Amino acid sequence: DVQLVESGGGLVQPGGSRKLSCSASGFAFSSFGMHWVRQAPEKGLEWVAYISSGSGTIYYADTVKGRFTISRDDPKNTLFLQMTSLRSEDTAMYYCVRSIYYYGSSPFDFWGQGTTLTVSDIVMTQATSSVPVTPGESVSISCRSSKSLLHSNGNTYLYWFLQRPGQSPQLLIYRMSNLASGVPDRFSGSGSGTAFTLTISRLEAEDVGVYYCMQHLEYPLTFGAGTKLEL
Amino acid sequence: TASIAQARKLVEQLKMEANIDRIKVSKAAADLMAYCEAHAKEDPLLTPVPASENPFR
Amino acid sequence: TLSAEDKAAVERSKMIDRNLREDGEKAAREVKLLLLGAGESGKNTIVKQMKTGIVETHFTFKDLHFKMFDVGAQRSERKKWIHCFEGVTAIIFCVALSDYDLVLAEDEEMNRMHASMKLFDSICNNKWFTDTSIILFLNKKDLFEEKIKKSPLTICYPEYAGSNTYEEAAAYIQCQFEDLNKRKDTKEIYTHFTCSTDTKNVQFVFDAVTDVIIKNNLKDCGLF
Amino acid sequence: TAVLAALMALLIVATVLGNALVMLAFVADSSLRTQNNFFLLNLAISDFLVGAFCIPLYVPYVLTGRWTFGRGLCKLWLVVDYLLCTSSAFNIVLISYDRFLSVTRAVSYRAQQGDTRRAVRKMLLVWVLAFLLYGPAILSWEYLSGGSSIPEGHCYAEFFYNWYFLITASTLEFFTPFLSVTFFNLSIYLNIQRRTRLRLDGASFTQRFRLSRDRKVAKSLAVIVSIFGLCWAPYTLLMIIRAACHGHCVPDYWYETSFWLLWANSAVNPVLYPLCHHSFRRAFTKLL
Amino acid sequence: SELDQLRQEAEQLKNQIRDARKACADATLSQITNNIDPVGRIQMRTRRTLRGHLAKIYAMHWGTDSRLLVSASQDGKLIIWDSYTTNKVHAIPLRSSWVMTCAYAPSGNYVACGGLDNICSIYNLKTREGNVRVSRELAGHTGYLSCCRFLDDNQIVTSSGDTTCALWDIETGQQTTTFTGHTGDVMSLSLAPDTRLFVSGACDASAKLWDVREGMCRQTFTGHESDINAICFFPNGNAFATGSDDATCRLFDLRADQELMTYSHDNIICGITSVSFSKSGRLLLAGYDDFNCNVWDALKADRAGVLAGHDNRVSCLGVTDDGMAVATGSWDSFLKIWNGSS
Ligand SMILES: CC(C)CCC[C@@H](C)[C@H]1CC[C@H]2[C@@H]3CC=C4C[C@@H](O)CC[C@]4(C)[C@H]3CC[C@]12C
Ligand SMILES: CC(C)CCC[C@@H](C)[C@H]1CC[C@H]2[C@@H]3CC=C4C[C@@H](O)CC[C@]4(C)[C@H]3CC[C@]12C
Ligand SMILES: CC(C)CCC[C@@H](C)[C@H]1CC[C@H]2[C@@H]3CC=C4C[C@@H](O)CC[C@]4(C)[C@H]3CC[C@]12C
Ligand SMILES: CC(C)CCC[C@@H](C)[C@H]1CC[C@H]2[C@@H]3CC=C4C[C@@H](O)CC[C@]4(C)[C@H]3CC[C@]12C
Ligand SMILES: CC(C)CCC[C@@H](C)[C@H]1CC[C@H]2[C@@H]3CC=C4C[C@@H](O)CC[C@]4(C)[C@H]3CC[C@]12C
Ligand SMILES: N=C(N)SCCc1cnc[nH]1
Repeated sequence: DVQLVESGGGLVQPGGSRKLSCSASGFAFSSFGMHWVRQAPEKGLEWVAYISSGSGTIYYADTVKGRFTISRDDPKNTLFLQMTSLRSEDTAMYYCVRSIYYYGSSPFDFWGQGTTLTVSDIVMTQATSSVPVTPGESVSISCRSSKSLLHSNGNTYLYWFLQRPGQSPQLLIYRMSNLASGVPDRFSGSGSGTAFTLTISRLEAEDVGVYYCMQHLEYPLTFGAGTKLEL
Repeated sequence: TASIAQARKLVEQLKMEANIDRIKVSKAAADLMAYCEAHAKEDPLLTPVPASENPFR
Repeated sequence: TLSAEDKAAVERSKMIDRNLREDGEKAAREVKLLLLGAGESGKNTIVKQMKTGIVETHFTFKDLHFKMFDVGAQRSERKKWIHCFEGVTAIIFCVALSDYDLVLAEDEEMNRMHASMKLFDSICNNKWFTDTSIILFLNKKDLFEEKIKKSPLTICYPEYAGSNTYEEAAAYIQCQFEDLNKRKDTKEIYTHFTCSTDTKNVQFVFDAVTDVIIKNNLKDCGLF
Repeated sequence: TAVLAALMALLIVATVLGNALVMLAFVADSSLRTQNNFFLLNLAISDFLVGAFCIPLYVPYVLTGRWTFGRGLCKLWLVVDYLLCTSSAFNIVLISYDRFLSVTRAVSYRAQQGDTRRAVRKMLLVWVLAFLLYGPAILSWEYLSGGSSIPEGHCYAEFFYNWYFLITASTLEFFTPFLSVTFFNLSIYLNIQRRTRLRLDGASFTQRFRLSRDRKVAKSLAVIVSIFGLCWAPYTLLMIIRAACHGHCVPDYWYETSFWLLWANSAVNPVLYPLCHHSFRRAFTKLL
Repeated sequence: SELDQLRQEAEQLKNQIRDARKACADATLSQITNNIDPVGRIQMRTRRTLRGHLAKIYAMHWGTDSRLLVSASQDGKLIIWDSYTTNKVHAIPLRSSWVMTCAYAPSGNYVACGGLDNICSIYNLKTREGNVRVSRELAGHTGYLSCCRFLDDNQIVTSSGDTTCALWDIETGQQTTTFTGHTGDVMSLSLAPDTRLFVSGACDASAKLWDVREGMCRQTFTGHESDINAICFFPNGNAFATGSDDATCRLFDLRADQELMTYSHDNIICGITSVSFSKSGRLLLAGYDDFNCNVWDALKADRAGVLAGHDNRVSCLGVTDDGMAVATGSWDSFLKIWNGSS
């Protein structure tokens, strides 16, 4: 089965250096681009770095550019993140995310379990932080963007993720309307221009969690604050 | 007895093909002409679309 | 003007293009040989010396990779798929010398040697193999020598004024196959006499293939 | 007088459209994408710009006797003229080396044939090395030797009467290329004769046809070495000889005769390499 | 005695069928469509050239989204193209390089191919591993695979050089139905729009209409003088066109059970490799050995235009489901996308 195991995280001193590893098994690692996404404790998701398939393209977030280095070892199926001059702002759970890019692909479909590191731009808005819900009732979650996510090619690069408590994020909706593989049909993504809605018909216990909307129109990839569903 | 077995099958097949209902060629020709006329506007190769509507600009 | 995912998709296509070129260069170093011949003509014995549909044989001799294709199992129409082999380096044709007096089993009145000549004439003069050289293997030379003493060559060739010596008899058969070639200027025929105990058959193919490759290179470089 | 103008105009017509057909037939046919086909295009482009820019711009220098386009434009012409002629000679070495590998590294030649990345890399190396041989030397000679010894109205290289530089530059421009072309076109002939010798021993009309084809190649290789030597050797030798005696020992009209031989070579080249090529002739009939 | 008597009855039945077809041949399609105006001159430009195949292209098939297509070449590579961007979506290395046909599943999840190896290989395009893998190898044909077409993700029809077509259950890997009756190599098949029937053309110069579920031949169509290489259903499913080595295309009617129109020209002396219809069926596009693709007026049998953009045989062609463009594959290793402009 597809697996992504992260290692190397732990408590480090400020200004130190640490090397994070992500070992991949069960899929063609060299064919997938890889991202590092971090999530500060009691905070939302924040994209860190990207290395493409074939190592030709590398992108960094501005807050980490110059200090972090992302690399891959295709024969060993290992993804690396070399970090230097670590600050207290870097204390987060770092997730290893695979993403493949071709016509009709579903990027960000699989995330790793993540490794915890502790140190001693389009704006996506989710104003509703929390929503009280009851099972079997329809729920709608709204997301907004400072820029139009509709590209001239017809795609609207908006993604929806669900992070259940204690679990890594899972892809729900990719490019604002498409349903990710293995996701029940009750989830539906609707949007236009800068305003997007995720509709959850017949809510169940498993759907409880935090929902994040991410834009993939351009780098850096930015996440919304997240909307939590509670019973 | 290979030829005699094949001969019975070939004769039996021709019986099935000979018992079908055939419409007139004029009736068949009119139906083909009608379908072409009805779908003429939605045929991009027959009537090229404006460049704004052409995915292969 | 491309989006973030469009650029990644374009980059993926470039990676595919790089691997296609590497595969093309690797497939360009392989010598593709089409193996033809009639039944009981030493065709299977040649493959042993070289060490449900098309059968492919791979062997390497002096840093040169050979891909030999056998299409004897294809009982369908030859003309519908013989163009798929247009562009092979050479055609290996196997003829049994000992079948000069034998009669084809199916027809019961057609000599096997004449059957091979008809097969050789169609393949050699085929429009898809105008520029394709033919490597001719004349197997069963030891058995042919024994049959010559008991059975003269006049049975196969009524118009044969030569003697019954092995050297003269074998050379006459070689000339008969080479006379079936009509594209003498564009293609060349390499003839070799093989036996079950022969070990130089791979060397003959390598020499014949190297000559064919050089002539193609000279044609590509403008000298020929 | 009008006879000279007609001949120079005829050379422009022959060189421009002669090398334009090679460039046009390169674009028209999509199968002419081997490394050898790119090298013939590079030689055609180098010779085409000689007949389109260098020769037309040099006509007033002959008819009038003085350069009236200015000193600033003269340096552009000198750099371009030396760059184009040198690149033509370097493409001939590149083509002959390519034909050397078709017979020596025959298996790898067929595999690497058709790789445009390899061809473009070799094509760029020819132009870059051609520029560095005379480009900087023409431009930086005046600024490093002090003043300029060229009289007003005359346009020629600053090292025109230099003795040490001409022999050094010509060695990397003609002497080494001529020996490389002679060696490459001799090894090809030796291999072809040796290969045919083994074929006859191993084995009629086919043998006679093969022997006749080899003799045709033998004549083809001899013309290539001779024409390249015939056009380039006189001017190269005259430059070294005239430099020692400063034009006293060389008649003035001899210099101009040898000067146009190199430009004449840029018209012969379309006839030799692309026309004799099997694939380019097929692409020629497709256009006409 | 018995054998001689039976073969005489077959001749009587053949005359009975020929008389029956002649009885309903009251008029000609040419006479019916004489009054309608011609389509004019059809001018199509090469919008895209798909480069990357390093050998003869033998087959292509559009996906149902009218954007993705799969092409097969004898460099042992199946390539899936994004025709809008010319991006390569996949490159599938084939175990046997002697491929003759390829098919794109209507769902878009599978592609199929096969050739002289007598095997139809099914490839899964949507795997969690991110690569294309062989999901099934359909063995059972004793000749080369000439054509294959998906009915759905679980059913595919194959025609072979062993004179038979087969219907396969992909999940079990077994051929549920075998379609026998051709006396020559079956070279092509076409599915009806409702996927209840399919026509096949063989080297016996005859086209047979088969019922998929029942598994027998309903009708036999003759009239070609040489091997049929291509066949294509009319968009409404009531007719089909064939292409043969005799340089002719014929339009046969299912319900009238006979030929309606012949599409040939005196200049055309080369064999036909591929045939397809435009979305409305008014245009019949045929690929030829003379390196060209001729656009015919289906109703009036007039050569409407020529697609001349290849330096070798046009081996395959296909029209998108939305009718927007036509793709042509060729032995010169290139694919081209064509459509007109206002
Ligand atoms: C004074 C100079 C700059 C005028 C321009 C001359 C040069 C730069 C022009 C004239 C002929 C042109 C070439 C004509 C044909 C081809 C083949 C095509 O497949 C690639 C472009 C290419 C290779 C062109 C490159 C640019 C080119 C060489
Ligand atoms: C690799 C090769 C193709 C590069 C060629 C670059 C050439 C075209 C460029 C680079 C340097 C340039 C020269 C730089 C200086 C001068 C002196 C000026 O008073 C006249 C223009 C002139 C003479 C330029 C002519 C054009 C020039 C020679
Ligand atoms: C007078 C001076 C400027 C002339 C300079 C000419 C040079 C710069 C031009 C003329 C011919 C051109 C080459 C013609 C053909 C090719 C092959 C193509 O696939 C890549 C570009 C390439 C390699 C061009 C590179 C640039 C080039 C070498
Ligand atoms: C200072 C420079 C200009 C002087 C050198 C001139 C000669 C020796 C240089 C200039 C052009 C060069 C050739 C250009 C391209 C190639 C292709 C390469 O794959 C093999 C070497 C080869 C064949 C080079 C051999 C050496 C060469 C002929
Ligand atoms: C197309 C063919 C005819 C072109 C032939 C090119 C040569 C042979 C022609 C064309 C230009 C001619 C030169 C034009 C100018 C001069 C300068 C004069 O003081 C001596 C004669 C001389 C040197 C001519 C010699 C012959 C010449 C070099
Ligand atoms: N060999 C040299 N000095 S470079 C070529 C200069 C040239 C000679 N005739 C026209 N141009």
